[PDB]
Amino acid sequence: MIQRTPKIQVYSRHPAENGKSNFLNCYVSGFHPSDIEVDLLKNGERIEKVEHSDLSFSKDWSFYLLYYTEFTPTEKDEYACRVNHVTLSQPKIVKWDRDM
Amino acid sequence: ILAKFLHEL
Amino acid sequence: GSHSMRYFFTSVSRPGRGEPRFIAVGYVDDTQFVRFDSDAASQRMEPRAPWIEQEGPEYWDGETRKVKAHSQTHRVDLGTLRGYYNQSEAGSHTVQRMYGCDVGSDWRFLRGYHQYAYDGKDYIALKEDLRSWTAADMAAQTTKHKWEAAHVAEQLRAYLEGTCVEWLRRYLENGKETLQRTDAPKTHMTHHAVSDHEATLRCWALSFYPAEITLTWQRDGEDQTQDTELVETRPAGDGTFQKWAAVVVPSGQEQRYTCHVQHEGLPKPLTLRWEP
Ligand SMILES: [Ca+2]
Repeated sequence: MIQRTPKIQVYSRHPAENGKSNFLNCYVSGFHPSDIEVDLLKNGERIEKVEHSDLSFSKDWSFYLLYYTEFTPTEKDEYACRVNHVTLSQPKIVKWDRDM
Repeated sequence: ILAKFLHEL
Repeated sequence: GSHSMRYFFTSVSRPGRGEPRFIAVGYVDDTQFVRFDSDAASQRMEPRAPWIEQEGPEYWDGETRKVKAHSQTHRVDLGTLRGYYNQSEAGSHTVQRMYGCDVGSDWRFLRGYHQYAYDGKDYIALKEDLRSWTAADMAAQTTKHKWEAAHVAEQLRAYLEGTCVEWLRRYLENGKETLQRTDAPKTHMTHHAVSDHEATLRCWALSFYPAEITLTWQRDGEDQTQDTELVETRPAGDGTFQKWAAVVVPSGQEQRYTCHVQHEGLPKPLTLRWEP
Protein backbone atom coordinates (compact mmCIF):
# COMPACT_ATOMS: atom_id res chain seq x y z
CA MET A 1 0.00 0.00 0.00
CA ILE A 2 1.37 3.50 -0.65
CA GLN A 3 -1.04 6.15 0.51
CA ARG A 4 -0.62 9.93 -0.13
CA THR A 5 -2.42 13.02 1.14
CA PRO A 6 -3.91 15.54 -1.43
CA LYS A 7 -2.20 18.74 -2.50
CA ILE A 8 -4.89 21.38 -2.95
CA GLN A 9 -4.87 24.64 -4.99
CA VAL A 10 -7.76 27.00 -5.10
CA TYR A 11 -7.77 29.56 -7.86
CA SER A 12 -9.72 31.33 -10.60
CA ARG A 13 -9.74 30.50 -14.31
CA HIS A 14 -9.14 34.12 -15.27
CA PRO A 15 -7.58 36.90 -13.24
CA ALA A 16 -10.14 37.97 -10.74
CA GLU A 17 -12.06 41.22 -11.32
CA ASN A 18 -14.54 42.10 -8.71
CA GLY A 19 -18.12 41.89 -9.94
CA LYS A 20 -17.19 39.95 -13.12
CA SER A 21 -18.27 36.38 -13.72
CA ASN A 22 -15.43 33.79 -13.68
CA PHE A 23 -14.76 30.13 -12.60
CA LEU A 24 -13.48 29.04 -9.22
CA ASN A 25 -11.30 25.95 -9.41
CA CYS A 26 -10.13 23.46 -6.76
CA TYR A 27 -7.39 21.28 -8.13
CA VAL A 28 -6.62 18.28 -5.95
CA SER A 29 -3.62 16.21 -6.85
CA GLY A 30 -0.93 13.95 -5.52
CA PHE A 31 -3.30 11.71 -3.62
CA HIS A 32 -3.76 7.97 -3.21
CA PRO A 33 -6.06 6.05 -3.03
CA SER A 34 -8.65 7.54 -5.36
CA ASP A 35 -11.69 8.11 -3.19
CA ILE A 36 -11.89 11.83 -2.34
CA GLU A 37 -14.62 14.31 -1.30
CA VAL A 38 -14.41 17.93 -2.33
CA ASP A 39 -16.79 20.83 -1.50
CA LEU A 40 -16.50 24.38 -2.85
CA LEU A 41 -17.67 26.93 -0.33
CA LYS A 42 -18.86 30.54 -0.34
CA ASN A 43 -18.72 32.18 3.12
CA GLY A 44 -18.66 28.71 4.62
CA GLU A 45 -21.75 27.40 2.72
CA ARG A 46 -21.67 24.71 0.01
CA ILE A 47 -21.90 25.93 -3.48
CA GLU A 48 -24.68 24.13 -5.22
CA LYS A 49 -23.58 23.47 -8.83
CA VAL A 50 -20.04 22.10 -8.97
CA GLU A 51 -18.64 19.96 -11.80
CA HIS A 52 -15.53 17.95 -12.01
CA SER A 53 -13.03 16.44 -14.41
CA ASP A 54 -12.48 12.72 -15.09
CA LEU A 55 -10.08 10.99 -12.70
CA SER A 56 -6.58 10.59 -14.04
CA PHE A 57 -3.10 10.25 -12.60
CA SER A 58 0.50 11.42 -12.80
CA LYS A 59 3.83 9.90 -13.49
CA ASP A 60 4.20 8.79 -9.83
CA TRP A 61 0.71 7.13 -10.00
CA SER A 62 -0.91 9.76 -7.80
CA PHE A 63 -4.36 10.93 -8.82
CA TYR A 64 -5.62 14.36 -9.72
CA LEU A 65 -9.02 15.96 -10.33
CA LEU A 66 -10.36 19.46 -11.01
CA TYR A 67 -13.55 20.70 -9.40
CA TYR A 68 -15.06 23.94 -10.72
CA THR A 69 -17.97 26.22 -10.57
CA GLU A 70 -19.11 29.63 -11.92
CA PHE A 71 -18.64 32.49 -9.47
CA THR A 72 -18.42 36.24 -9.40
CA PRO A 73 -15.76 37.43 -6.95
CA THR A 74 -16.11 40.48 -4.79
CA GLU A 75 -13.75 42.06 -2.26
CA LYS A 76 -15.78 40.76 0.68
CA ASP A 77 -16.89 37.24 -0.11
CA GLU A 78 -14.75 34.29 1.13
CA TYR A 79 -14.34 31.26 -1.08
CA ALA A 80 -12.71 27.97 -0.07
CA CYS A 81 -12.25 24.33 -1.04
CA ARG A 82 -12.84 21.69 1.71
CA VAL A 83 -11.34 18.23 1.06
CA ASN A 84 -11.69 14.92 2.81
CA HIS A 85 -9.54 11.81 2.20
CA VAL A 86 -8.62 8.68 4.15
CA THR A 87 -5.21 10.18 4.93
CA LEU A 88 -6.74 13.17 6.68
CA SER A 89 -7.87 13.34 10.38
CA GLN A 90 -10.32 16.03 9.58
CA PRO A 91 -11.22 17.80 6.37
CA LYS A 92 -8.69 20.29 5.08
CA ILE A 93 -9.99 23.75 4.16
CA VAL A 94 -8.00 25.93 1.75
CA LYS A 95 -9.15 29.53 1.29
CA TRP A 96 -9.05 31.21 -2.07
CA ASP A 97 -6.30 33.93 -2.51
CA ARG A 98 -6.80 35.83 -5.77
CA ASP A 99 -3.01 36.11 -6.20
CA MET A 100 -2.30 32.41 -5.74
CA ILE B 1 -7.81 3.88 -30.36
CA LEU B 2 -7.49 1.45 -27.49
CA ALA B 3 -5.55 -1.80 -27.72
CA LYS B 4 -7.59 -4.57 -29.20
CA PHE B 5 -7.12 -6.90 -26.15
CA LEU B 6 -5.09 -7.17 -22.96
CA HIS B 7 -3.59 -10.29 -21.33
CA GLU B 8 -4.49 -11.05 -17.72
CA LEU B 9 -1.74 -10.83 -15.02
CA GLY C 1 7.38 19.21 -32.58
CA SER C 2 6.53 15.95 -30.97
CA HIS C 3 3.24 14.43 -29.82
CA SER C 4 1.85 11.58 -27.73
CA MET C 5 -1.27 9.46 -27.32
CA ARG C 6 -1.84 8.03 -23.81
CA TYR C 7 -4.52 5.98 -22.14
CA PHE C 8 -4.93 5.89 -18.42
CA PHE C 9 -6.95 3.14 -16.61
CA THR C 10 -7.88 2.88 -12.95
CA SER C 11 -9.74 -0.05 -11.32
CA VAL C 12 -10.75 0.01 -7.69
CA SER C 13 -12.17 -2.95 -5.79
CA ARG C 14 -15.00 -2.52 -3.39
CA PRO C 15 -15.40 -4.68 -0.28
CA GLY C 16 -17.36 -7.92 -0.29
CA ARG C 17 -19.52 -8.49 -3.30
CA GLY C 18 -19.42 -4.86 -4.60
CA GLU C 19 -18.27 -4.60 -8.26
CA PRO C 20 -15.00 -2.65 -8.97
CA ARG C 21 -15.13 0.83 -10.38
CA PHE C 22 -13.35 1.21 -13.75
CA ILE C 23 -12.26 4.57 -15.29
CA ALA C 24 -10.53 5.03 -18.58
CA VAL C 25 -9.36 8.32 -20.09
CA GLY C 26 -7.42 9.00 -23.32
CA TYR C 27 -5.31 11.94 -24.17
CA VAL C 28 -3.62 13.38 -27.27
CA ASP C 29 -0.75 15.45 -25.82
CA ASP C 30 -2.39 17.27 -22.91
CA THR C 31 -5.90 17.21 -24.35
CA GLN C 32 -8.47 14.68 -23.13
CA PHE C 33 -10.48 13.16 -25.94
CA VAL C 34 -12.41 10.18 -24.57
CA ARG C 35 -13.60 8.82 -21.27
CA PHE C 36 -15.37 5.78 -19.80
CA ASP C 37 -16.58 5.48 -16.29
CA SER C 38 -18.39 2.33 -15.04
CA ASP C 39 -20.38 4.40 -12.52
CA ALA C 40 -21.72 6.76 -15.23
CA ALA C 41 -25.11 6.55 -16.87
CA SER C 42 -24.17 5.85 -20.47
CA GLN C 43 -22.06 2.68 -20.04
CA ARG C 44 -20.32 3.79 -23.27
CA MET C 45 -17.05 5.37 -24.33
CA GLU C 46 -17.83 9.12 -24.60
CA PRO C 47 -16.21 12.01 -26.47
CA ARG C 48 -14.43 14.75 -24.56
CA ALA C 49 -13.04 16.81 -27.50
CA PRO C 50 -15.02 18.29 -30.43
CA TRP C 51 -12.82 16.73 -33.11
CA ILE C 52 -13.46 13.09 -32.02
CA GLU C 53 -17.22 13.54 -32.34
CA GLN C 54 -16.80 13.30 -36.10
CA GLU C 55 -15.93 9.59 -35.70
CA GLY C 56 -18.97 7.51 -36.68
CA PRO C 57 -20.98 4.84 -34.82
CA GLU C 58 -18.50 2.07 -35.76
CA TYR C 59 -15.79 3.93 -33.82
CA TRP C 60 -17.92 4.42 -30.71
CA ASP C 61 -19.33 0.87 -30.81
CA GLY C 62 -15.81 -0.59 -31.19
CA GLU C 63 -14.29 1.53 -28.47
CA THR C 64 -17.10 0.77 -26.06
CA ARG C 65 -16.65 -3.03 -26.74
CA LYS C 66 -12.90 -2.70 -26.10
CA VAL C 67 -13.13 -0.57 -23.00
CA LYS C 68 -15.59 -3.05 -21.53
CA ALA C 69 -13.15 -5.87 -22.30
CA HIS C 70 -10.38 -3.83 -20.65
CA SER C 71 -12.52 -3.47 -17.55
CA GLN C 72 -13.05 -7.26 -17.45
CA THR C 73 -9.34 -7.87 -17.58
CA HIS C 74 -8.79 -5.54 -14.65
CA ARG C 75 -11.59 -7.15 -12.70
CA VAL C 76 -9.81 -10.52 -13.00
CA ASP C 77 -6.48 -8.91 -12.17
CA LEU C 78 -7.77 -7.43 -8.90
CA GLY C 79 -8.68 -10.99 -7.88
CA THR C 80 -5.28 -12.36 -8.92
CA LEU C 81 -3.40 -9.70 -7.04
CA ARG C 82 -5.42 -10.16 -3.87
CA GLY C 83 -4.12 -13.75 -3.80
CA TYR C 84 -0.54 -12.88 -4.74
CA TYR C 85 -0.25 -10.44 -1.86
CA ASN C 86 -2.30 -12.55 0.58
CA GLN C 87 -4.96 -9.84 1.19
CA SER C 88 -8.52 -10.17 2.66
CA GLU C 89 -11.79 -9.27 0.94
CA ALA C 90 -12.48 -6.48 3.43
CA GLY C 91 -10.27 -3.81 1.89
CA SER C 92 -10.28 -1.83 -1.30
CA HIS C 93 -7.27 -2.07 -3.70
CA THR C 94 -6.34 -0.22 -6.83
CA VAL C 95 -4.81 -1.21 -10.19
CA GLN C 96 -3.61 1.42 -12.62
CA ARG C 97 -2.36 1.02 -16.18
CA MET C 98 -0.94 3.46 -18.68
CA TYR C 99 0.02 2.89 -22.22
CA GLY C 100 0.74 4.82 -25.35
CA CYS C 101 3.20 6.17 -27.90
CA ASP C 102 5.20 9.30 -28.72
CA VAL C 103 5.98 10.56 -32.20
CA GLY C 104 8.57 13.11 -33.25
CA SER C 105 8.32 16.25 -35.32
CA ASP C 106 8.21 14.14 -38.44
CA TRP C 107 5.28 12.14 -36.81
CA ARG C 108 7.29 8.92 -36.83
CA PHE C 109 7.46 6.60 -33.88
CA LEU C 110 9.79 7.79 -31.12
CA ARG C 111 8.85 5.61 -28.17
CA GLY C 112 6.26 3.37 -26.58
CA TYR C 113 5.00 2.77 -23.00
CA HIS C 114 3.07 0.20 -21.01
CA GLN C 115 3.16 0.44 -17.23
CA TYR C 116 1.15 -1.19 -14.41
CA ALA C 117 0.82 -0.41 -10.77
CA TYR C 118 -0.87 -1.96 -7.77
CA ASP C 119 -1.84 -0.04 -4.63
CA GLY C 120 0.01 3.02 -5.79
CA LYS C 121 3.39 1.32 -6.60
CA ASP C 122 5.11 0.08 -9.74
CA TYR C 123 4.25 -3.53 -10.42
CA ILE C 124 5.49 -4.26 -13.98
CA ALA C 125 6.49 -2.24 -16.98
CA LEU C 126 7.65 -2.69 -20.51
CA LYS C 127 11.19 -1.54 -21.01
CA GLU C 128 12.02 0.96 -23.71
CA ASP C 129 13.19 -1.68 -26.18
CA LEU C 130 9.60 -3.00 -26.08
CA ARG C 131 10.96 -6.60 -25.82
CA SER C 132 11.56 -7.13 -22.10
CA TRP C 133 9.95 -6.35 -18.75
CA THR C 134 10.87 -4.85 -15.38
CA ALA C 135 9.17 -6.46 -12.45
CA ALA C 136 9.03 -4.81 -9.00
CA ASP C 137 8.79 -7.92 -6.87
CA MET C 138 8.16 -11.64 -6.60
CA ALA C 139 4.51 -11.37 -7.59
CA ALA C 140 5.35 -9.33 -10.63
CA GLN C 141 8.05 -11.87 -11.52
CA THR C 142 5.28 -14.46 -11.83
CA THR C 143 3.45 -12.16 -14.21
CA LYS C 144 6.72 -11.51 -16.12
CA HIS C 145 7.23 -15.23 -16.60
CA LYS C 146 3.65 -15.72 -17.80
CA TRP C 147 3.89 -12.72 -20.16
CA GLU C 148 7.23 -13.95 -21.53
CA ALA C 149 5.79 -17.39 -22.22
CA ALA C 150 2.79 -15.88 -23.92
CA HIS C 151 4.83 -13.35 -26.00
CA VAL C 152 2.89 -10.38 -24.67
CA ALA C 153 5.66 -7.88 -25.36
CA GLU C 154 5.67 -8.74 -29.09
CA GLN C 155 1.89 -8.09 -29.20
CA LEU C 156 2.15 -4.80 -27.44
CA ARG C 157 4.98 -3.71 -29.60
CA ALA C 158 2.81 -4.12 -32.71
CA TYR C 159 0.14 -1.92 -31.12
CA LEU C 160 2.57 0.71 -29.88
CA GLU C 161 4.58 1.02 -33.11
CA GLY C 162 1.71 0.45 -35.56
CA THR C 163 -1.84 1.13 -34.49
CA CYS C 164 -1.03 3.74 -31.86
CA VAL C 165 1.06 5.86 -34.24
CA GLU C 166 -1.43 5.64 -37.08
CA TRP C 167 -4.41 6.68 -35.05
CA LEU C 168 -2.38 9.42 -33.33
CA ARG C 169 -1.61 10.83 -36.78
CA ARG C 170 -5.25 10.66 -37.75
CA TYR C 171 -6.27 12.49 -34.58
CA LEU C 172 -3.58 15.14 -35.12
CA GLU C 173 -4.94 15.73 -38.55
CA ASN C 174 -8.66 15.74 -37.67
CA GLY C 175 -8.11 17.91 -34.58
CA LYS C 176 -5.47 20.07 -36.26
CA GLU C 177 -7.14 23.44 -35.36
CA THR C 178 -6.75 22.68 -31.67
CA LEU C 179 -4.08 19.94 -31.22
CA GLN C 180 -1.40 21.48 -33.46
CA ARG C 181 -1.45 24.81 -31.66
CA THR C 182 0.94 25.96 -29.03
CA ASP C 183 -0.21 28.77 -26.78
CA ALA C 184 2.77 30.68 -25.35
CA PRO C 185 2.44 31.78 -21.68
CA LYS C 186 1.10 35.16 -20.89
CA THR C 187 3.33 36.36 -18.13
CA HIS C 188 3.38 38.98 -15.43
CA MET C 189 4.78 39.61 -11.96
CA THR C 190 3.07 40.62 -8.75
CA HIS C 191 4.52 42.04 -5.57
CA HIS C 192 3.31 41.99 -1.96
CA ALA C 193 4.86 43.23 1.23
CA VAL C 194 5.11 40.39 3.80
CA SER C 195 6.47 42.62 6.63
CA ASP C 196 8.25 45.98 6.75
CA HIS C 197 11.54 44.38 5.56
CA GLU C 198 10.49 41.60 3.15
CA ALA C 199 8.28 41.24 0.09
CA THR C 200 7.02 38.48 -2.07
CA LEU C 201 7.60 38.54 -5.86
CA ARG C 202 5.40 36.06 -7.82
CA CYS C 203 6.05 35.33 -11.50
CA TRP C 204 2.96 34.06 -13.32
CA ALA C 205 2.58 32.02 -16.51
CA LEU C 206 -1.02 31.82 -17.75
CA SER C 207 -3.04 30.45 -20.63
CA PHE C 208 -0.33 28.15 -21.95
CA TYR C 209 -0.42 24.85 -23.91
CA PRO C 210 1.06 22.30 -23.78
CA ALA C 211 1.50 21.88 -20.04
CA GLU C 212 5.29 21.44 -19.86
CA ILE C 213 6.90 24.69 -18.67
CA THR C 214 9.94 25.77 -16.62
CA LEU C 215 9.96 28.81 -14.28
CA THR C 216 13.15 29.69 -12.48
CA TRP C 217 14.27 32.63 -10.32
CA GLN C 218 17.73 34.14 -10.48
CA ARG C 219 19.31 36.67 -8.16
CA ASP C 220 22.01 38.72 -9.87
CA GLY C 221 21.99 36.12 -12.60
CA GLU C 222 22.59 33.21 -10.22
CA ASP C 223 20.09 30.40 -9.74
CA GLN C 224 18.06 30.77 -6.58
CA THR C 225 16.16 28.06 -4.71
CA GLN C 226 16.54 29.46 -1.18
CA ASP C 227 13.27 31.10 -0.10
CA THR C 228 11.38 30.20 -3.37
CA GLU C 229 8.06 28.37 -3.86
CA LEU C 230 6.84 26.75 -7.08
CA VAL C 231 3.31 25.34 -7.49
CA GLU C 232 2.41 22.38 -9.60
CA THR C 233 1.27 23.23 -13.07
CA ARG C 234 -2.57 23.32 -12.95
CA PRO C 235 -5.41 23.25 -15.49
CA ALA C 236 -7.30 26.55 -16.02
CA GLY C 237 -10.34 24.55 -17.05
CA ASP C 238 -10.51 25.90 -20.65
CA GLY C 239 -7.81 23.66 -22.13
CA THR C 240 -4.81 25.78 -21.05
CA PHE C 241 -2.55 25.68 -18.01
CA GLN C 242 -1.25 27.97 -15.27
CA LYS C 243 1.84 28.06 -13.04
CA TRP C 244 3.60 30.43 -10.70
CA ALA C 245 6.83 30.68 -8.88
CA ALA C 246 7.60 33.05 -5.99
CA VAL C 247 10.56 34.33 -4.01
CA VAL C 248 10.73 36.32 -0.78
CA VAL C 249 13.15 39.19 -1.08
CA PRO C 250 14.49 42.08 1.00
CA SER C 251 12.41 45.28 0.50
CA GLY C 252 14.17 47.59 -1.96
CA GLN C 253 16.03 44.70 -3.63
CA GLU C 254 13.31 43.56 -5.96
CA GLN C 255 15.31 44.53 -9.06
CA ARG C 256 18.07 41.97 -8.33
CA TYR C 257 15.66 39.13 -9.08
CA THR C 258 14.66 37.81 -12.44
CA CYS C 259 12.14 35.17 -13.38
CA HIS C 260 12.94 33.02 -16.43
CA VAL C 261 10.32 31.21 -18.47
CA GLN C 262 10.83 28.41 -20.96
CA HIS C 263 8.03 26.95 -23.01
CA GLU C 264 7.73 25.27 -26.47
CA GLY C 265 5.57 28.21 -27.48
CA LEU C 266 8.31 30.82 -26.95
CA PRO C 267 10.88 31.39 -29.66
CA LYS C 268 13.26 32.41 -26.85
CA PRO C 269 13.16 32.05 -23.04
CA LEU C 270 11.50 35.14 -21.40
CA THR C 271 13.13 37.14 -18.64
CA LEU C 272 10.92 39.15 -16.31
CA ARG C 273 11.87 41.80 -13.79
CA TRP C 274 9.61 43.64 -11.35
CA GLU C 275 8.77 46.48 -13.63
CA PRO C 276 6.29 48.51 -11.73
CA1 LIG D 1 -15.89 -6.92 -4.16
